[PDB]
Amino acid sequence: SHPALTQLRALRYSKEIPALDPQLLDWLLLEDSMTKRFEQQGKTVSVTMIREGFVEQNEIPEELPLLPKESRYWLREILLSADGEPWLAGRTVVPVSTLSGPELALQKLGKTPLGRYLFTSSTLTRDFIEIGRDAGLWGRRSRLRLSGKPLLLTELFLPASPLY
Repeated sequence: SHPALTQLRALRYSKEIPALDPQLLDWLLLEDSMTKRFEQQGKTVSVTMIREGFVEQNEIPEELPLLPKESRYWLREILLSADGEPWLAGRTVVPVSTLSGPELALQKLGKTPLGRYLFTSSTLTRDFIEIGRDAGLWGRRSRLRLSGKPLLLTELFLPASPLY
């Protein structure tokens, strides 16, 4: 798709959280998407849609080992901008079994940027977070649970983002 997503997918992720400045850790460990924290930088946050649709296991090689093995998944890749400047690339993989109740909205976000603020009646927990780095750029990979149901979220922080 877009080179930022190719880069994101190839980062070598692990559960090692490096000994970074506390503010950088706070950014990387946030238990939510970056949408509202990026807005708090005094910016309007928007989504550039790179790809969205139902896919088979063959299109989620990175996420499959981390999710239930089933027939279909919703795959969403975006670039997230702040006042029109790209700050992050995001790739979300949602097993179709997770699409129930309020979580059905995960396949209907369109250009609405993901965040806990969209799920006012759902608990959000994180099974684990992995961190990776490539060409000076930090990325992270999380298995999240919304009302107990899994989804995979991988994010790459682009050069203009506030982490740098």
